[PDB]
Amino acid sequence: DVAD
Amino acid sequence: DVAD
Amino acid sequence: NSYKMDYPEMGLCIIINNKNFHKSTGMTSRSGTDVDAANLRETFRNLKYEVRNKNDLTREEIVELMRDVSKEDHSKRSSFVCVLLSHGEEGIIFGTNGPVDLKKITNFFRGDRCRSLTGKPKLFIIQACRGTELDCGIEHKIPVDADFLYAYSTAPGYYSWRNSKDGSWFIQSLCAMLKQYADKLEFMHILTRVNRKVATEFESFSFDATFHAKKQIPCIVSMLTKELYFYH
Amino acid sequence: NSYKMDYPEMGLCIIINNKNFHKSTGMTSRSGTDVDAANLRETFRNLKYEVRNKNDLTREEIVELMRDVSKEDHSKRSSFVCVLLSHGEEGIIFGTNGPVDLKKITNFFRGDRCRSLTGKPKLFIIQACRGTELDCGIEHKIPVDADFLYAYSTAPGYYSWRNSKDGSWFIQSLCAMLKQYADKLEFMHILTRVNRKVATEFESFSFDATFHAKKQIPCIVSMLTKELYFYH
Repeated sequence: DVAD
Repeated sequence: DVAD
Repeated sequence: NSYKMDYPEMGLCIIINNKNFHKSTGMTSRSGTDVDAANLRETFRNLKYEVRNKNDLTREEIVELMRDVSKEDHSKRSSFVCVLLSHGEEGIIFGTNGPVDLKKITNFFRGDRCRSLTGKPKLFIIQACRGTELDCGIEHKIPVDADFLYAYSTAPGYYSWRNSKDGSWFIQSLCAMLKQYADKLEFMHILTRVNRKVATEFESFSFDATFHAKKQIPCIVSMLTKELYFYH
Repeated sequence: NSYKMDYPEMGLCIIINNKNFHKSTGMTSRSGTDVDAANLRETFRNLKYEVRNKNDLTREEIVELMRDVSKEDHSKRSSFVCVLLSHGEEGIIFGTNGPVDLKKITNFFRGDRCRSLTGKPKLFIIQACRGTELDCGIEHKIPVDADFLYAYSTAPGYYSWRNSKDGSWFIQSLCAMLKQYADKLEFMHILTRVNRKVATEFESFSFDATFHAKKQIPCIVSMLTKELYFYH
């Protein structure tokens, strides 16, 4: 889980 | 007609 | 699929109608806004909302009002509706004495802040300018900000129009459409009809050539998670 | 009423897929983005769109493409779809070498500019953050900016989540609902289902407490004036  |  | 709209009460419909402004603001009186306030009240009464009209509120009276309302127990209520009739700019609506951030008003109704409305539809209908752009025309856990619908009268960054006599193009259309369709259509579909009505049937008439022959397109912003019907 | 979806072609579907960012930008690699690009390419080929993927474009190459595409003859096309996969901030998406303003990208398709698309729906799907907030969950003359739809992966000013191996929560969910309901539901109704899907089914996982257990809600921004059926 990573953010853009 | 007038703007809000 | 559909929001449960069968609670004992349909809910509250708060209409904030700002017509007259402090001379310091340089804001001209909003003639025609009274026709809007009235039409909305009758429209949502027929839909069975408990309607409350508030006129000429200061930026601080709007906030204290929204805060007390969010503290109400909304358990036996199916939804919440808030209409703001005023002057504005992108992200802000004017209280009688000055600008109010829109994020400050809606925040009281967040999933984590108003617990008796968590999972329930929270509708914000806004008649106000969103900038000075002119359209000339052509041819388990849930997010805290989930379940919000913002029916803006215009596109981001543009002017929003009002007839000193008939009321705002947007509120005229919203109410006409709801009278006609609220007993057959899903809300987003009714709202798409409002978009078609204001975009095709209205064109500004003005002696000031820079404001003459201008078009408008409302703008629906949905974070709803289910379909909404005002009938059962 | 609804859009005429029976022209010769359904229209083109551009997919901008930015995975690699310049060292300058201090922007990490978007792993999983390819899963998304692939999923979209197939979903849109099935609804009969002429798909085109463009990989790792710089801020500069983006405007060139949108400009070129807006000059093509969309006469026998029913609509236009553009997917932007990248890093971003409110109103902004990064090219490989830097941030492009989305207003600059969409303006090429306004009704006054791209006369070939006037009266036809222009869809923009966007996976990228719109800021840095974290949602911790709970529990005939027409307007030039008309017929536009902005399917945003997240609420204004918030983080947008992506899984390094599964792709973005929003794109997986969008492709999922699209294949499950494009043959029966109206677009707005398909997106509301997407909204509920990413809202209820996802939640982030991280060893870093700041990014663990966070929720997300997409945001539909509709300026469409008619109902959109993929099947008609």
